[PDB]
Amino acid sequence: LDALPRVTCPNHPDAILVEDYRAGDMICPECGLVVGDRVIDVGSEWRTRT
Amino acid sequence: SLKQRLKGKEGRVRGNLMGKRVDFSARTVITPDPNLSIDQVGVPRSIAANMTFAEIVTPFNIDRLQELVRRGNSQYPGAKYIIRDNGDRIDLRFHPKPSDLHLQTGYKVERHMCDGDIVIFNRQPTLHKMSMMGHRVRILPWSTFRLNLSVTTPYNADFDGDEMNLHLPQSLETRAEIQELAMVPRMIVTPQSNRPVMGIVQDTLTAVRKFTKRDVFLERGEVMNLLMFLSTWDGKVPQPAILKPRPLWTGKQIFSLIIPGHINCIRTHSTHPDDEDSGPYKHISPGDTKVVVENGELIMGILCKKSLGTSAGSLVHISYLEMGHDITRLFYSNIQTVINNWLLIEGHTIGIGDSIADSKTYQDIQNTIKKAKQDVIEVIEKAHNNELEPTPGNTLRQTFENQVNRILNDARDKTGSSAQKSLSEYNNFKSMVVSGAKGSKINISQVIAVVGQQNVEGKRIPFGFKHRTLPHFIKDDYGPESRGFVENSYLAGLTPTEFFFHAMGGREGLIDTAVKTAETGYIQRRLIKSMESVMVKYDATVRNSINQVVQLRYGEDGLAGESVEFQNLATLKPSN
Amino acid sequence: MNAPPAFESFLLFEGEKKITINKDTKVPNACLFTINKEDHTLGNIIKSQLLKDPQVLFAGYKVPHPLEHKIIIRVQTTPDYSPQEAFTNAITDLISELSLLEERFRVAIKDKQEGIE
Amino acid sequence: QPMIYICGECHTENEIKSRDPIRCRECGYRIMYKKRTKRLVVFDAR
Amino acid sequence: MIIPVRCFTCGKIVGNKWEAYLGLLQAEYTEGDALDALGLKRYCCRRMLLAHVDLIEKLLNYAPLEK
Amino acid sequence: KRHIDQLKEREYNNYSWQDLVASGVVEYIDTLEEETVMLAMTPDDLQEKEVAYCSTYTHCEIHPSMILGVCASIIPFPDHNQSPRNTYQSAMGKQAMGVYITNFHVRMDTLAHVLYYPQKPLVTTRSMEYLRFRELPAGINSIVAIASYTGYNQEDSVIMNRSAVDRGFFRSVFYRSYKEQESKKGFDQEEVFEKPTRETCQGMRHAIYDKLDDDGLIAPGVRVSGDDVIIGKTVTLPENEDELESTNRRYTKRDCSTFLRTSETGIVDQVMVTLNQEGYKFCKIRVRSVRIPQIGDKFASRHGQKGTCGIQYRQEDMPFTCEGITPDIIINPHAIPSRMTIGHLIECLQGKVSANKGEIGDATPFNDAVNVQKISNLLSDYGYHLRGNEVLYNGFTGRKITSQIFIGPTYYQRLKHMVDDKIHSRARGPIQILNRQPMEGRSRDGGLRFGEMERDCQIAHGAAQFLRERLFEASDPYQVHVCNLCGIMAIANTRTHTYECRGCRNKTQISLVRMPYACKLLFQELMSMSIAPRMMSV
Amino acid sequence: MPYANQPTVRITELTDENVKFIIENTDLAVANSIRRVFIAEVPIIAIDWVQIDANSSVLHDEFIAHRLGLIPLISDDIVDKLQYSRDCTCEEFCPECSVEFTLDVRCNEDQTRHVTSRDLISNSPRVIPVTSRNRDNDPNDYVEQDDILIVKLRKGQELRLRAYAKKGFGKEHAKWNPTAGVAFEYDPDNALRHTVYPKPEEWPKSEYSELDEDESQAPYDPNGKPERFYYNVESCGSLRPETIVLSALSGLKKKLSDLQTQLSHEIQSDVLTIN
Amino acid sequence: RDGKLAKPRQLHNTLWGMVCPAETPEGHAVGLVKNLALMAYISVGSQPS
Amino acid sequence: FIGKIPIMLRSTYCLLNGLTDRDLCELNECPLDPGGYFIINGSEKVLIA
Ligand SMILES: [Mg+2]
Ligand SMILES: [Mg+2]
Ligand SMILES: [Zn+2]
Ligand SMILES: [Zn+2]
Ligand SMILES: [Zn+2]
Ligand SMILES: [Zn+2]
Ligand SMILES: [Zn+2]
Repeated sequence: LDALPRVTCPNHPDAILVEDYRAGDMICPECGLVVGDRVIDVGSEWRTRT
Repeated sequence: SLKQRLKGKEGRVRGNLMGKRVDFSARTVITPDPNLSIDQVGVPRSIAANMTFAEIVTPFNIDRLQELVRRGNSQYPGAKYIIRDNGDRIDLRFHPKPSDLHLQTGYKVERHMCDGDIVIFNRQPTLHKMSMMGHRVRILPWSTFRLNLSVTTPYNADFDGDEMNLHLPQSLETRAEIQELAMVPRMIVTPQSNRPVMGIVQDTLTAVRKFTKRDVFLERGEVMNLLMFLSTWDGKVPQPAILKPRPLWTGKQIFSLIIPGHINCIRTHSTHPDDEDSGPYKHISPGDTKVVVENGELIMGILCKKSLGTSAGSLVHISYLEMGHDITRLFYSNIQTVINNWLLIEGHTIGIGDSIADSKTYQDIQNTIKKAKQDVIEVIEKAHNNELEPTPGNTLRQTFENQVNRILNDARDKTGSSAQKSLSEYNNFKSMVVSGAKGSKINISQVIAVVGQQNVEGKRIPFGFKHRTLPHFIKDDYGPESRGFVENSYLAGLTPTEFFFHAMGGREGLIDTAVKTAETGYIQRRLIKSMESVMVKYDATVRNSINQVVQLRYGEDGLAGESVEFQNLATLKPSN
Repeated sequence: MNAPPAFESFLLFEGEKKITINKDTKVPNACLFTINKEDHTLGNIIKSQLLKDPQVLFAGYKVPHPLEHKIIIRVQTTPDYSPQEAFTNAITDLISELSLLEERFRVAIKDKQEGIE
Repeated sequence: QPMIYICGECHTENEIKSRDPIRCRECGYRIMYKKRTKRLVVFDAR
Repeated sequence: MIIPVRCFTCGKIVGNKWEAYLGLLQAEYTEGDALDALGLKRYCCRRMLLAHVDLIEKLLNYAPLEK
Repeated sequence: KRHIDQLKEREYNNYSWQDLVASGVVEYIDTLEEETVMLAMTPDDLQEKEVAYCSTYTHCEIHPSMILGVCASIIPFPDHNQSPRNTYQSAMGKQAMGVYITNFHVRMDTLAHVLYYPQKPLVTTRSMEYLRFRELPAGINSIVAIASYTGYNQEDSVIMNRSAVDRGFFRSVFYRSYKEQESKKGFDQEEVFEKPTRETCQGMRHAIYDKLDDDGLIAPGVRVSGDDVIIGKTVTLPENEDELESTNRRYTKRDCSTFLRTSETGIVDQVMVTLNQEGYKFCKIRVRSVRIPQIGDKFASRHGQKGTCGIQYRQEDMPFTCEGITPDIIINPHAIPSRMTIGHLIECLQGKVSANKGEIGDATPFNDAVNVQKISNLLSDYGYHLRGNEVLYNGFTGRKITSQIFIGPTYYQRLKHMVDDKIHSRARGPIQILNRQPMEGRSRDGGLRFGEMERDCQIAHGAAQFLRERLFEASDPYQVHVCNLCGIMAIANTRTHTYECRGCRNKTQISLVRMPYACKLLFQELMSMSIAPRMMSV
Repeated sequence: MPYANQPTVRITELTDENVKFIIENTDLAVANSIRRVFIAEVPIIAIDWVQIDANSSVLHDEFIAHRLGLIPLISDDIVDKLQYSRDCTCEEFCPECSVEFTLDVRCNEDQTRHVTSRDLISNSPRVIPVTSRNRDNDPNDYVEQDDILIVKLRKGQELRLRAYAKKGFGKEHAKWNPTAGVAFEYDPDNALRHTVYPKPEEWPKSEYSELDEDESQAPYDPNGKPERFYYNVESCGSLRPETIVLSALSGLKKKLSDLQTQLSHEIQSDVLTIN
Repeated sequence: RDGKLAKPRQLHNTLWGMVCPAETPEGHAVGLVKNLALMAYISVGSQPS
Repeated sequence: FIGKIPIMLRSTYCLLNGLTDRDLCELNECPLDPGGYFIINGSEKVLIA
């Protein structure tokens, strides 16, 4: 479970994991399964004496 | 500060548990829709495009469910995501073969929100149990919520720019839970004051008054037109009310068609017309004015609100009891549809003509004021002579201020009563006042005749300008204008001085309103935090969170307050 | 916009049909027809055209909603006379009257190439 | 892309693909304007 | 501002009758005669023109209408 | 009266107000002086001796309207209207959308709303000229008919003509100006305006820089939407700590390119670049958007009767006059008498006759004009019902309506209340893992608030399970393992194998509980205070 | 059907800008609906595609584009001949379903220049363009027949744009409506008593009231029926009003015939049989 | 601020011609917020010496 | 040199105060924009009485 960084699936090792800021979702297109987890989006968090 | 972080001051308690954000919710401005059934709510397509439901796949609808998956996010009747039994979820927007994608029974599919779905709707601020109700959605154009007028009534919503909030449950228990409880039809009667909460109002109430008129006659063509408007109908055309010289139907006949056919509500016409009794008994020439319906058939009587609802003796309460919420809701939606359509064709307006009264009476009214003006002077001079007699237990000033007040009240009332007489029944304003809508005689006085005395805490305008109100007045002036009396009408206009006194009182209403608005939220909180500790038990005894008994049984009977009703025992009859 | 385009008021989708025909399940020789992307404007003359027919036991129509573009018509006629014929008769009579109205209009306008005086 | 905005006060295009400090010939002012887009743009008359 | 063609209440054109009106005003200090000459027999149309106002000329007053 | 002629002389030559002050025929007066002076209401009546209860008057008002403020001065005959409505108008007047100056083009404020075809008030107060209101109007005098219609105008709303919307009814432009600055981010670290490619930079989540120019800025006139990158810039961070090959074209080029919030759609209006006192290079861009009247949007009368557009209909559907005149607006009659706003009728009655007269009427509350009968008599002269009421034909059946209708022109306000900016919803999205609460709001696509009182109602509702769904499932869901030996939440949990409760030597008697995650945090917070709370079903 | 109205027709008055006539022997529902037909139903050509190549004038393109809509294009060339662009299966547009327009102006003159419909030209085959001294080689112009002043230009301002006029009708948008307010009257004496008219002296007399002219404050007949509808059509200029009426009358008939065909199709598609 | 409770807002009569009575926000700041009269003016201060 | 003082618009020291409307439009200034409030960091600022 150390193999995260951005690419893995139970059926295949993920090749791409797009970040959909709009819905705040993580999508893996080539099979079809949210890798789960949206950590609160870095694109939402891209506006942020002696 | 570690204690502070917890402490409540935006802490774990108040700043998190007592108030947080949730999903599957929407809020917009509100718009009216009398055409909507009482359970309907109008819903924006974008919201419907935004809102979804995750349904678990069953073999009975799996093929359709698969079509939603196949339809996908690219249209409203499709689905955004599917959640597999093992827990895996799929984005169909980026799925390479959304239509070809496999699926089976037991999987969950996140499909778009559809019509006919039950949601929970709320006012904000929330003040009572009817303030949150389960509703049926209606998907519509433009980002507006459309609602039935009568649903505004428990909500007290205003389309001036109010927003209200809606929540969509995602569990079938809760869908049942909302359906069996949160749904509006059960909310009709309040247990707080064993009365109905629904109320047909304004345009609808006015046209109903208009519709009860004796001069109401219909044509066969329009009867068919009216019949189609019906949300439900027997399919059997009724017999004409008139056959000769020409076949005709009455509005009372047709209103009675709307009425369910084996229930009656009796007498409470509750209108000014007739004679505070005694007179209408003269001789039972007992019809028209007084209300009476038999076997779902209206015999006579112009309708009112006390008949129409939110009061004791109302038709609405008894229909709820006999016909139940479900039949009563369909009757109510139906009547509103019909009355609206009749109103639409009948029409209603208002103009300066409605402000017109008789010149001579209007001439008499001013002269009535002139005598009262003269009457004040008689009172002023006697006091200045110190020949005026002080009222027992009061000072001479208290008597004087009281005495001038009776005169300013008697005259205004007299001149008002002249205006009540001076207006035709033809008038929209009298029509609006009589129907039980937003008006009254005092309004007529204010618009046509006289606004009356302005006061500070009930007292005449104080001498803030050094024993005076204004430098336009003489010193030691005691005229009613010098103390805020608005003699003119809204039609007559106001003097510069009267307008100012009028502006001042408007502040008193407004300031009190703002202060009252903040405080009620606070007082309630004090109230709720106390009363939250108690609930009813299965042994009928009323108990608290530590199971101790409050009462032997709730309300000393254990019965529902809604099932209670106003009755005369009459056993306290005078003569034994 | 969170609202449909204007042509959608009258234009039908490829899965839609202009009118739908249903028999009444309540009274004999009656039917209820649903017309899509249409208003009372059509509805009212046809009701009137059917009302003009004495063989009609019942005729009526309504939109399901004014915002919505659809109407439903319930009609009942004598048991020997089908409601379909009444609608068919009413439209054919009405179209015929319109053609003559146009022709008289043509006669009326044509009747002053210069002036009436 | 020949575009680059135009100075505001001299009212003249500088016109180059440069990381220059928003300077401008003759007109020392920094106020810059960018040319209209070179793209197909449909307008309705509604 | 920039006289909209067609009176919102009816549809009566006036895409050039503003300046003509202004011409009519310079020619005749009778709005009634001006309003009538324009042909705006309807007061909805009259309200359109009567309550119109054109500040653009002040906008034109600026020199920096070059970039 | 000769002094007036001097005031007239001032238009060409000179005769200053100060000279009028120097003339000493008028003086400037404080409240302390007012206590002693005998003030007069009017020159005319008070000079009369026949009924001179007093004649010791010392000074007189220029005009009673001088008490009035900027807002009150706008509405005619406020005294024929209920007093608070004017305060509501005074507030709501401020709430109205409109023009504000002349050079809008040079102006690039964050937000603006301007009307295509504003109109000076058909009925005006003379002072509004000094307010330059006719120069800068903020509404139009629309012709309205007062009728309930279908009830879609009930309670603070109105039905409006969609076909009129087609002609350009109250349509407006909305301008938003965006500004963006470049600046250092450390001794070496800094933002860098550019058009980075997806492989030559990271932090791009998914958005593309197609709209951009090589400078990193979008071109003027470009069509925009609520997702794409509006300004392109990226900041490399460590410059050396990356070292050795984890090179990539993205390197350390962290994205900081500005994009549009997930809501707005439109076209690029203007782009301006310059520098400030800080010295840093910065740019300002104006984005144009168009505001059209829609159902539910907030509007208002000049008489403080606000309302939203309840719906919009085509002109054909609308009921019409003998000419076939459809009103611009359909207001509910009943809303006026409850508020007692007779003045609202006077705008209409004065406006009707003025329109027919082809001449403007003054809106001063105080006159001798006898506006009631004389206007009514005059309304009869143009060939109309003297009270203003008129019969109209049905919009659908064409039949004449049973009641007669009061119809005429009225100054109306478009209020600053974009309903589409007021709407907000979510079903799932970004959260706040620190508390597992939903995002702050719409500008971050957050969830909607839940208040103490909705909870209070929900208890009164008795539907505990819906609250449970709402408090737990619809906000904060969690699973916890506890040791059977102790209610203390202690596990290492090989989330694929073992669980264990260290300190209790638990190897198998692990148990799972469902609580909120934010609640577990509170509990951990108690433990940090050396408290050991525990919990069991027994 | 055994009996129908004879739709009596009488034309009172006609011009290129208006037509006044009286229709008799007909239903009120027919009169209103045909009236509703006069506005919405009539097909017309209007601009749907606009490209602005250059604009150094003060106004923003979308203001002009909305205005381009507001332009009253005459429809006197059988605009119905053009196929709908949607149905014309052409790449977005073609001369068989579109007209093309182009405008280019530059103010080199120091004084304020005015821009007019004339600056806009129909690049597509000369189907009758905007009404600006094109119909009127007639010594009867209003004052100039410059119908619409597009905008004004102080020295230095320029405007370059392109336009596509396309087929449409009033129901689609009011810009496609070839008619202003439509005048209508029946039964001025109010013998039908559709409304009270309390104190009829408070009601001035209508021009049609003048017929039976009467000083009896409003004669009455309970058996009466709506008859002798008085019409006055007010064309917006886009077409001659009577010709608008014929196109309206033709369209409504066509609208009905298609429903009958569909009605046949409803019974064809159904299992029902009739003969 | 200083001096609170049992003081409130309503109106003073001398305000006549000094402030518009209608010109106030409908918020809680109502009456608490005032507005200059059409022709009111303010003393700038001088030396009586 | 002691400081840079922020000045009220239309001040005596606001040299535009003498310029005509035509001058002001020449400056691209609004003739019906009397000011009377400071501009701080490009933002408009008004003192409340
Ligand atoms: Mg409210
Ligand atoms: Mg309300
Ligand atoms: Zn995958
Ligand atoms: Zn330069
Ligand atoms: Zn007009
Ligand atoms: Zn343990
Ligand atoms: Zn084509």
